[PDB]
Amino acid sequence: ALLCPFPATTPHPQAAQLANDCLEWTRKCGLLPDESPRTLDKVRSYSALAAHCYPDAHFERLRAICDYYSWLFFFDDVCENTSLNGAEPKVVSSLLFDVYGVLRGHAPFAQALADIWRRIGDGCPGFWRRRLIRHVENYIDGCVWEAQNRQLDRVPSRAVFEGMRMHTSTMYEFWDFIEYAGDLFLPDEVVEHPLVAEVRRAGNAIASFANDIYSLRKETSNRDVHNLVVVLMHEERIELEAAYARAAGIHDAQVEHFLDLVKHLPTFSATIDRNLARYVEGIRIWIRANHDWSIVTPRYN
Amino acid sequence: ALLCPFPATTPHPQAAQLANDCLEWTRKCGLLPDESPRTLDKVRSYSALAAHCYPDAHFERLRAICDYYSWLFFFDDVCENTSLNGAEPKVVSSLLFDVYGVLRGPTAPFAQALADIWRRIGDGCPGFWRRRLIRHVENYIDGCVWEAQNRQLDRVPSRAVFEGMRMHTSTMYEFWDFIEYAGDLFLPDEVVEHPLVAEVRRAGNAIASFANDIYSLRKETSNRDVHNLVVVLMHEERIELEAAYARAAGIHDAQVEHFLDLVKHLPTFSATIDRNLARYVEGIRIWIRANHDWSIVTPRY
Ligand SMILES: [Mg+2]
Ligand SMILES: [Mg+2]
Ligand SMILES: [Mg+2]
Ligand SMILES: [Mg+2]
Ligand SMILES: [Mg+2]
Ligand SMILES: [Mg+2]
Repeated sequence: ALLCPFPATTPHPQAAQLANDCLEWTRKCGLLPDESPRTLDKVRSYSALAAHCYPDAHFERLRAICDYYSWLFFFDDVCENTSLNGAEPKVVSSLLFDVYGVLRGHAPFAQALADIWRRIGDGCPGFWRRRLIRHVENYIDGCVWEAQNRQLDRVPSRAVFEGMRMHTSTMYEFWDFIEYAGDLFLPDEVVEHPLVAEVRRAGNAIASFANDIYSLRKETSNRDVHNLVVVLMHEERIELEAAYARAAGIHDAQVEHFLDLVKHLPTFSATIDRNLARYVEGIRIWIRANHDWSIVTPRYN
Repeated sequence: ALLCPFPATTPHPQAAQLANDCLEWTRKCGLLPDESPRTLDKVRSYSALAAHCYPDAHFERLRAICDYYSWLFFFDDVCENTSLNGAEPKVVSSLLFDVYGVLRGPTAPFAQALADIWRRIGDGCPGFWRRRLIRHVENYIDGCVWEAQNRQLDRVPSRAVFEGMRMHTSTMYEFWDFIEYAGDLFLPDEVVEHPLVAEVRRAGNAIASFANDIYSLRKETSNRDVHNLVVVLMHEERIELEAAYARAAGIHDAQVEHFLDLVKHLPTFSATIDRNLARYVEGIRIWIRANHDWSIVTPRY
């Protein structure tokens, strides 16, 4: 039902082993809420997503990303539930900063994140580490804002939600990981160039709004409001199906916008231009992978 | 210092009478905190800004816009002081929604004065434009409640989150809306929401807002406020003030160059719409230069 003009890509050749190793790591780190087939299948699903998003990565880099996918799904759920079940924003803030603090210098999640970070950190330069950390700090701010909305029993206005969703989605982190997974790093002058930044935002919006459309049933069952469809219903005073259609239109316009923008990328140098082209291709791969996965993942379905 | 590539324009020829009339309206409505000459000169200065920002508007439209400039300065200051002096976000939210609720109809000096402005503006605009303005007001309210959140939590927001929220707290999207009202030429939703046009609107918002942060830093820090690009840079990048001014100027200048490029590739819609879009973009240019010339000399900063 959504515009997805990007072709599918063969997943990483070691996808099966990746899922097995990742599941064992999540268990050993104590991150599984239970050992039901539903829970284990979800972890296997996240690992399938990772293997389709970064199909050309060296195995051990993909393994670290894969661990982060599962770690983040679980910890974001913990932080969401903390807020949904009535915690003050200060408590949500303390939880996030306490766990993510290991990126600069605590229950199951701090130690497990430190383990991921030790492996990723060894394969990346400082300027990229600061870039990822900033995107994490952006996400934390976005999550504390969500917690404030819940404390105030508020549905955010659409323009503000769409902006903040770019942070809560963590997709900027997963663009960062395109560089890590390919071992091809872009200088700040490139990713911060306003045209490239708008490409990154558009791809974020495509993936995040697709997630919203497909994750709507789960989030509404959870009494959560941070979903483009719910936000559209409240702002425009429309019913669910009409809001789905508006959300799809917004998604599709971002797709068209992305495709236009990437035809007019700024130029820097033969080497940087080639790395930027691989980075943008990585975003295209991620978008299609996310699209196909969202339709079938048991997390939403 | 800051890049301003947009030539200046003569102000509205009735600028002097406009300032006199606006001051008398501001006094009659009871919005003046006191009758000192520096308070009165602030109103005169904001009316001078209005007369430079919409120099071709019919006088009665410019007059309503002018009353809103001064109304907004005073009321935004009341909301800032409410939060700076310890109010919980819910109190800030209630103050804002109670006063701005009159944009939807009759429901305090500020609410009555806003209703008077809105009665006049509404008589000269279609419904879709009124909803657009009201939505941008609601975005700004969300932005202000978020600032109150940060102050309650003693948080300096990370830069990317601040820059996105600053687009709403600046109210510049409302003043782009007023370009349509001032010229009595209204763009359909499909045009202003087109992602390329939206990015033009955002870039212009950033140019004006980040210039305002740079020039309005000395007074915002004497107010114990952190919602300023320069301060946000110091905390995020761990740099000293002059370095942060330099970074902020570079970010401003990159948005300017981005804007200059984007407006050469506007989408086409129809004969009349394209003509009106060209006037709208030119209005943003006029506004940006008018704001630049005024910010350097205004008593407010
Ligand atoms: Mg979430
Ligand atoms: Mg979630
Ligand atoms: Mg979701
Ligand atoms: Mg303000
Ligand atoms: Mg202010
Ligand atoms: Mg300011």
